[PDB]
Amino acid sequence: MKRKLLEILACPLCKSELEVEVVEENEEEIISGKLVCSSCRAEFPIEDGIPDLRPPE
Amino acid sequence: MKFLFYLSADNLEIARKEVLVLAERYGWVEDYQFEERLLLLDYAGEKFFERLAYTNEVTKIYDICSVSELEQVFSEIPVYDRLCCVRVKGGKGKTALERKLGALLWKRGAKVSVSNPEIVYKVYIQDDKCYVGLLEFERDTRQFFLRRPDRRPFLMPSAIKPKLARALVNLTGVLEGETLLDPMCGTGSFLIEAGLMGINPIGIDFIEKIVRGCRVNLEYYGIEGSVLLGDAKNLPLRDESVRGIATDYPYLRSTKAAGTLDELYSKTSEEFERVLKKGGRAAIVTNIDVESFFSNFEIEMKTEERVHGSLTRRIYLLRRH
Ligand SMILES: Nc1ncnc2c1ncn2[C@@H]1O[C@H](C[C@@H](N)CC[C@H](N)C(=O)O)[C@@H](O)[C@H]1O
Ligand SMILES: [Zn+2]
Repeated sequence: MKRKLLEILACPLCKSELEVEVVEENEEEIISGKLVCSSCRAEFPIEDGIPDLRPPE
Repeated sequence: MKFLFYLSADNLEIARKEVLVLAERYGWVEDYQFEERLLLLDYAGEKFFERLAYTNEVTKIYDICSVSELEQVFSEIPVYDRLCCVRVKGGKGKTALERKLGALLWKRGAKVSVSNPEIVYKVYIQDDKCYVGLLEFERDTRQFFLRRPDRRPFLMPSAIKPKLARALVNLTGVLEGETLLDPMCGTGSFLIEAGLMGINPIGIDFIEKIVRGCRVNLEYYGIEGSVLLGDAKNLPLRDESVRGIATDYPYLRSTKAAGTLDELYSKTSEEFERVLKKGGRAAIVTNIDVESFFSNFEIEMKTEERVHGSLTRRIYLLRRH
């Protein structure tokens, strides 16, 4: 998951700004980590450079 | 400046709108006229012809005349020192006419070569009207065939073909460095076409195996884009963050499942309007009439394409207003 993507990425629920909690990174993308909302405080995982931003339905 | 666009017969509505959308984004249109597979544009600005999917040829027009005035225009039209040839489209005795017109050019010092010409003189004959000019662009038909969906490393049936996928990205009017979103991206047909034209592609899909395979398809074509796991009903994106949306919706397989896509159409309609920039466009493919879900949008184009006899595709161009 590219870092420049955080500039247009928002929470799928409340559409608020997301924060990245990097576990594993690369020169061009984020490999492992979490995505946390600044309003909902909803969590979204990043595995093999893929963020799972699907609603918790 | 006058340009003739010789359009593909596939869908003239898409073919015409594709030219007009890119022309309004790249430059300024004084006027235009349609005549079957011919589109005449009085245009100034940047050339966008290499992007076109439903245009076969682009010619810069020198003159418009009748068949009897043809020899006189070939006595006036500028001559060059590079190798040239004449190519006639329309009517009968085409090869004889090309040889005759080539001889008129030679009379004024032209170097005619059929094998290796650098310059191509174009004559389009339609209902005793001759459009004379110089070939500006000719689309390489082999390029879409070489990108056939069955040739990608991650294959899924019912993928949108490269030609239609490129036309739809173009209909959004998205430019190089701008963002095109496909929120139900599948194997990445729309993402591939956008990336090949220099647009920044963003794909979304709700099945993990599919987003992984899509990412491999982008790698395969050498495209720089982002593929995320998400739902098109709840876009994980900021307001006014994307310039264009191009997507193929799930199709109804049975009339017994009528109303099951109502929520998907309602949620995406609101989500697309939120996420699109002002005056932004969504080019969408459905197999049902969705006018009622997109009343919040201006419908710039609606066309139909019967594919199987069981399947009739509806193609819309929606504009945020
Ligand atoms: N709500 C949704 N959000 C994200 N991806 C979706 C959603 N619904 C379907 N998809 C994906 O969309 C892809 C298929 C669609 N583009 C439609 C293809 C074709 N018209 C059909 O009827 O199957 C698949 O890869 C699905 O996983
Ligand atoms: Zn949130």
